[PDB]
Amino acid sequence: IDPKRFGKVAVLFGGESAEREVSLTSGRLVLQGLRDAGIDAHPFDPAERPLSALKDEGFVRAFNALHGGYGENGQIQGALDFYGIRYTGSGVLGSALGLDKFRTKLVWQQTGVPTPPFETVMRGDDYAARATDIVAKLGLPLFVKPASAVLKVKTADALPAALSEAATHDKIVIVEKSIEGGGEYTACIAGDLDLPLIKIVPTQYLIPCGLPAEQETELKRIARRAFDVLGCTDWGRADFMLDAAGNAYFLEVNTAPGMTDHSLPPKAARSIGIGYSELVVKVLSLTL
Amino acid sequence: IDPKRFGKVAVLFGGESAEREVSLTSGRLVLQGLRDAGIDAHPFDPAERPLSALKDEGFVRAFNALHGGYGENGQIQGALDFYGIRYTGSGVLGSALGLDKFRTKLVWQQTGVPTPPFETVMRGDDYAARATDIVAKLGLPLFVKPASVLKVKTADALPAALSEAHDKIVIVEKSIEGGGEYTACIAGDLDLPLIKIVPAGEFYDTQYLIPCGLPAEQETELKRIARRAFDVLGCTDWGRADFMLDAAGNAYFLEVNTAPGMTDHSLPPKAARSIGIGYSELVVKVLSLTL
Repeated sequence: IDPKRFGKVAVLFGGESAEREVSLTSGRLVLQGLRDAGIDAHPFDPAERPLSALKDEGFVRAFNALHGGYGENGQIQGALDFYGIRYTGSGVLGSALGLDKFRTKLVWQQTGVPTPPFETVMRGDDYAARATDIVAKLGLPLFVKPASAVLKVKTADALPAALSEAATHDKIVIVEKSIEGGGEYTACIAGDLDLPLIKIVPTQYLIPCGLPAEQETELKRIARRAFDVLGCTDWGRADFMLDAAGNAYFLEVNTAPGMTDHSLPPKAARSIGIGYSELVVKVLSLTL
Repeated sequence: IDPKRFGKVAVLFGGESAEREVSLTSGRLVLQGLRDAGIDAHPFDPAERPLSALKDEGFVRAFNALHGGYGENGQIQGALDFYGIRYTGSGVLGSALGLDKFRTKLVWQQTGVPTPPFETVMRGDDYAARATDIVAKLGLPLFVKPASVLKVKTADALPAALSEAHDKIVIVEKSIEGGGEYTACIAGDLDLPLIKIVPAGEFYDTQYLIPCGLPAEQETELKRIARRAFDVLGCTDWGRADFMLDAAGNAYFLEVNTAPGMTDHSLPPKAARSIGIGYSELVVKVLSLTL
């Protein structure tokens, strides 16, 4: 509680990625929220300030409010570790593995975390021949996702152009069975806060998620397992589908979620009476 | 080819790990080998120079001759990516996963790369009961190995072996008996031969033998599978994959190394020399993959 325990804090935000503008907003609010708590927090945009200034100006820890690019892929995590600066959320492995959808799914398959069945296609494959085999094996519809803009494919005839197009963006393309007839949900994770699931509606976000309490409790538990087996910690989201029968299938994790005053973790927290400042203090307190 | 194409090159070496002295040796030889090729290469010890100096003094790429610690685990790779400096070997995912035994083996199991069966101990649990059930499930001997090394030959000695420990997660791996231990060095498309690793007590200290002693057809197939074992973890371009054979010649991969030694007694220069590729050529080949 004593804000002095946090010492001098950098709020990392902005950056060089396509999500710079969202990160500017996140970081401004995180900054406000930490200062509201009396914490000695300062803005630090690594696209503008030398990263060596963190150590040189006596910064001891950072709230990472970057999104995309080096803020989320293990790169700035590795650099912060190298410089001795503590930081929020996941470390190098968890950040890098969380962004690799292919290897995230292999680890889930080996650890009992359910995930939709999928095939891979390599750049330079006979995409038409692969498409035929994959429809025979998985059925339709399918999502075609780069391994590290997702396309939904509803007919067999549309699949080869989708593979070819995805292969332009990644040497490896994931072709994943779509889970139909249920719903889409996300579990926000912030320490051991009991944040409610959020249902994602075909763009709109719904709390309560519409599920019975016992099912919600189990799904939050499995979602935390899905996150922790990839080496992620403390802060993020796990996205998943249910089918019509209520079986869960995990899609991906997010290790750098938004902190705009309407992004999902603040919404989930506000719904249980935890305000924005309290949420950011809680997340930062995990670095103590 | 044209040395000017590499621009200004840092050789990262030294560092702060327990293997600093081997890195010092490797880095001194790599530096000389790049210079002998006419490349504009300079020493850069990150334990002594600020990493900001790379970008500030106009370095465009680095040969990573660090071993262990931040040179191998993705930390310095992330920092270099952050600074826009190209570097040899694996990037952040491959480097961090190649040091994580638990997830390395899960990925190998899900992708058909053979690896010894294993159990995890959460410490955590009753080490006495886990030890009993692991011996039942796996057999003996076992290795107790960090998840993120002790060879145990009786069931009695395991609970204590577990007690000692990463921590929270312990790997208990079946030992592969009656064959040999081997390594496959990887350097771009060089067809580097396998090397047999022979413990000092079995050589009538540790000895490295080329040729590895296996028939050509088998060696060809093992080089291919070893490259796949390295590549499925996200590692690229430069490193080793280590494996055992049992008595019948079945292979089991044990681990990868993404920052291998470059002394005159290290494995990649020996594998390369045996196919007529000298040291200077090997370092230029590795660096060329950064173009």
